[PDB]
Amino acid sequence: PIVQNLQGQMVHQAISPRTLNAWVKVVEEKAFSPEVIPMFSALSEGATPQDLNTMLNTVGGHQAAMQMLKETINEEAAEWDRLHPVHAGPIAPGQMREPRGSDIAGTTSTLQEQIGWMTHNPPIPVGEIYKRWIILGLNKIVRMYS
Amino acid sequence: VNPTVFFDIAVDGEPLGRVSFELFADKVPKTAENFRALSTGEKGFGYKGSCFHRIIPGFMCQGGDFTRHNGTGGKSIYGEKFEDENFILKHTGPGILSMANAGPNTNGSQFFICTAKTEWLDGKHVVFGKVKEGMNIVEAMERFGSRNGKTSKKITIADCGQLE
Repeated sequence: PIVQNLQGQMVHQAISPRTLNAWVKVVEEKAFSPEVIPMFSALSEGATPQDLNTMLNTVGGHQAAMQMLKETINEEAAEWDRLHPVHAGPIAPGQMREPRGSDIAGTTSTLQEQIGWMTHNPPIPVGEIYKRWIILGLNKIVRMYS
Repeated sequence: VNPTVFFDIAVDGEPLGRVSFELFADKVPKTAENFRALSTGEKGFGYKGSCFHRIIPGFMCQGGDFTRHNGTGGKSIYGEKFEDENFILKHTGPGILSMANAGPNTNGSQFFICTAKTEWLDGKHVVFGKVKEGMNIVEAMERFGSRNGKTSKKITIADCGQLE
């Protein structure tokens, strides 16, 4: 997650192993029932896309469901690109390239670029946007679990 | 002796001044030929009437998106885009003319004029020329920029062609 330090700014902290474990335990007991969606959203506040993928990659089993999810995230990434055409550069010092779909999902962006977007002013909230995609994906795969 | 192109620059329709460029066709012949042909408008499309849509003071002025006018467009005389010819020339200071791109080998029509030394652009953007006369016009264009590139006035290429 991104958090504020004693001096004012937002800075990166690593995901808590206890958060991860809570998530793991919710899935073991509940599978992908509806009630997991609000759990995920609560447990992922301020998460970077790398944090979000750690949470998803800890789920054991539910392989059908996880592929469904990935396919939904992939649709949203493609639609983001369709609606945000790339603008030719050069990149000014202090600036960052504009995130693509793949970047927001963490596939092509490093943790430092993610921190870079999430802490810019004005912020490009790649964490919040990816989480939205994931939550849509969860709202689809929970059909298999009523 | 290197081809020479000129731009007459205007702001909200009123003349500002002419800027002229030497194009280093010996070092990067295809990239220089693209910019010259686009400046004369000899293949029926090019720079005349288009805008410097992104000006960042202390950095550069960027124009040449004659299709979509915001940096998402542009095309070369070789097709949608062409490869990075080489990176022999570097960003050594103000007046350097270089290709804007969206990653390696995606040169189209967009270019920038450096208003400082932009060393970290070396090996990313193809440098193909330099301002020969009228660096005061580019220094006067800077005024109308902003830190994110948005301009407070329409900076247009009122006219252009080849001097030499």
